[PDB]
Amino acid sequence: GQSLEESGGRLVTPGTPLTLTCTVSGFSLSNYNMQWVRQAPGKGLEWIGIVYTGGVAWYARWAKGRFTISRTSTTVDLKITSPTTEDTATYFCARAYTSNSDIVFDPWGPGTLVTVSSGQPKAPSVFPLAPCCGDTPSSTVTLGCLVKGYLPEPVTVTWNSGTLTNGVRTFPSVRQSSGLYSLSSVVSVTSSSQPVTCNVAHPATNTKVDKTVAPS
Amino acid sequence: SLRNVYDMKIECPHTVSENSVIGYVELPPMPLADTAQMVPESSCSMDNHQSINTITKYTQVIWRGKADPGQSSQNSFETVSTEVDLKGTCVLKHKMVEESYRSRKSITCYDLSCNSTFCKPTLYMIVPIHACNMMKSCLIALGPYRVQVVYERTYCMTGVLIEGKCFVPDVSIIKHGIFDIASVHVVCFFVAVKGNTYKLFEQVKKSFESTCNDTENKVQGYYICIVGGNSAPIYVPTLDDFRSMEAFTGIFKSPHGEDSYSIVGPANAKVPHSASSDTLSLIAYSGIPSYSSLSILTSSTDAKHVFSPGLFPKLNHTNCDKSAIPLTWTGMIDLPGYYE
Amino acid sequence: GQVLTQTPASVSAAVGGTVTIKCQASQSVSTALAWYQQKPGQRPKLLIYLASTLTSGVPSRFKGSGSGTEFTLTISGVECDDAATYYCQQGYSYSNVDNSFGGGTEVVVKGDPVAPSVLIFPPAADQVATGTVTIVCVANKYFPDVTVTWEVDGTTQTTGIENSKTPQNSADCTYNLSSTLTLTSTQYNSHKEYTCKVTQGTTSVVQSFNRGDC
Ligand SMILES: *[C@@H]1O[C@H](CO)[C@@H](O)[C@H](O)[C@H]1NC(C)=O
Ligand SMILES: *[C@@H]1O[C@H](CO)[C@@H](O)[C@H](O)[C@H]1NC(C)=O
Repeated sequence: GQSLEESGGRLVTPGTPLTLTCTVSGFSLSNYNMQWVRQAPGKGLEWIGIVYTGGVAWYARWAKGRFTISRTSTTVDLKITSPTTEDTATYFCARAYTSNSDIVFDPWGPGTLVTVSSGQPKAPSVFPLAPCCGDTPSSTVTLGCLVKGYLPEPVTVTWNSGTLTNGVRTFPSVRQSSGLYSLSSVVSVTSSSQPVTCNVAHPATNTKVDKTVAPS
Repeated sequence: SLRNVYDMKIECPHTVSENSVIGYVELPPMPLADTAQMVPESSCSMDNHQSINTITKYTQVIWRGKADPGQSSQNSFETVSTEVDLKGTCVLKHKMVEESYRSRKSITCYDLSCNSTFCKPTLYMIVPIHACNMMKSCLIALGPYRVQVVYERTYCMTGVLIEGKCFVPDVSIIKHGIFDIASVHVVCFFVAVKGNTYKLFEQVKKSFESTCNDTENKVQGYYICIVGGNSAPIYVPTLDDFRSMEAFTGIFKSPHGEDSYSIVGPANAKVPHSASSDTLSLIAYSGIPSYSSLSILTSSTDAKHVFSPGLFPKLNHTNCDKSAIPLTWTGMIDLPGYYE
Repeated sequence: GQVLTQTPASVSAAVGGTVTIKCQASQSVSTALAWYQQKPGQRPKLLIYLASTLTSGVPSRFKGSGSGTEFTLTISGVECDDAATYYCQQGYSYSNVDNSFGGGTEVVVKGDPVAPSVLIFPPAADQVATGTVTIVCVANKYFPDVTVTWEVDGTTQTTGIENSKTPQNSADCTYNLSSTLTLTSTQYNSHKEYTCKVTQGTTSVVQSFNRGDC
């Protein structure tokens, strides 16, 4: 039951020092080598560096001077000395698959999201998505919610507090022309099973909003 | 198979004063072809001598034969001499250790013990004694292996940890009244340097019954050794230094070191590859890697370094014809001194 | 410093067929190569450590091979669950290395061809108040890919279109797509009919609405 869980991903202005922490469960951190790997949205995996059990860190050529990896008894750290907008990515923590080794790495953490931009954090505005009432109704209808203009990621959308999951399609987010993100979620239900409510949570702004949508 | 990192422990005394410390680790076998262009890459490259990662010209001697699938002996065989470039091997230059002490630079290099197909690398690190106060853990990368340098402070004021006891290698009139003798580990490297004071085989001829005429045209240089992992460098040979002559005796009486394989046959090779006639005698063998495959040709004042994986070079000097001397040597010598 | 090169960038394979992807190293890495599988929005999953050794739980349909400088990964009887991006990672040497991972290869699994259903959502009354409106068009459960076009009052639109495509369904390989058109409230109230057309090859499914109707 070994697992990892990164922490510290947040929105920062460029040049502001940021530290990411990787807590470890199910195994002794003292017996394994650890590595940090980042992934910009839509881009490939980028190796950053490895911290060995002796405490010495070995970085990639491009990462030298821009990152710092450190080790404690129970945590592994990653500090971005002066972030730029190019540093926006999801940062992963990985244990070496075996002790006394650095050849391959498993298991991995879910990753933590780092956002570097000058824009202020912004809560999302939620709008109902319903068919135009002019057309004839059907026994099955599709309703949705538009989550527009939020920064930074992520945002969590559920329906009926998570008790309704069939037919739910939550499309991945898109970064707008501005720095703001946006996405939409839809669900198809019978006209008898009414109503449906979408729950939108934006942890970056401590924002939770419910929206009950009706066909009109 | 997946385990690729090894620890290298380097012992340090509590009180530190031309002293250098040495650590070593023997790494598992790796394929012979992968040792090409293999160089040590250390994290602490900000304080290591730049000349070790440079190229040293080697004459490579390999053997290759044909045999039945279940046969250990060979129906036929031949040897091939080629000029190859090796980086990171333990080729120490004149006064490099002394310059490294005053410059606070490390010496990170490796030895090669190979058969025809696989090589056991032995990673060495020589640091000034001033590296034992900071005792900062370092990281060295060599091929597919990772090595963690671990400094351990032994419980002794300046001396050597010997069987749970602390021995200080020394003397003269004081020694007559009372003394003790301890067997101390030693690592030696051949330093190739031309010079009228470095004609090594003039002393080989005097110490041994070796019929060795025309010493003027034989390799020139000396061995440099670190004893107990903590001492001033001992130059070998030094006629009026009995510790130096003890190391000198061990090097030439036990040239493969003080520490299965079946001999397929003797062979001769041209060293260097451009030689008009055969210059080196060797013995081709089959077996797991054992002794060092690095040596220096005897019959050339300018050192011709030889790398013979799968061959044992002629190290006897009863006839100096077509012989060699070892690049590295490890053993034990008895030193006078006292316990603390 | 070793550089891993993966080819092709993207491959398309039929359900139940075989797909082969390659990883090439600038310098020898011997047997210290690994294959990772990663799905969108998910962490990397190790499948093969060393040249050809599967981890626990990985089906036998995955096998790897190679040595030194050339490696391949083959999937036999590829399922829709196998649709992901695959990375090769070398652990031979990290000295003077820019990336231990290759550029990656995404494999698209060709399922049954299914025509898309299309829905169009007019902006809510709350949207028009804010000064900008967003019309949402959704194409459901389709394969292969589709191209979507927006035209207002018959005038094809070229600006302010955002497209988001779901990862392939792990069961039937189908896609889902949403396209949004964002305009100012002045522009939105300046035209009558807003149509979304989703083109799959030569057949286009188009859905429309009138601003006055809603
Ligand atoms: C060379 O050394 C390797 C390392 O143990 C060994 O497996 C191999 O059998 C040796 N080759 C021969 C011909 O004995
Ligand atoms: C050469 O070998 C003989 C015995 O085989 C040995 O007595 C002699 O010391 C060796 N040569 C040298 C220089 O030690």
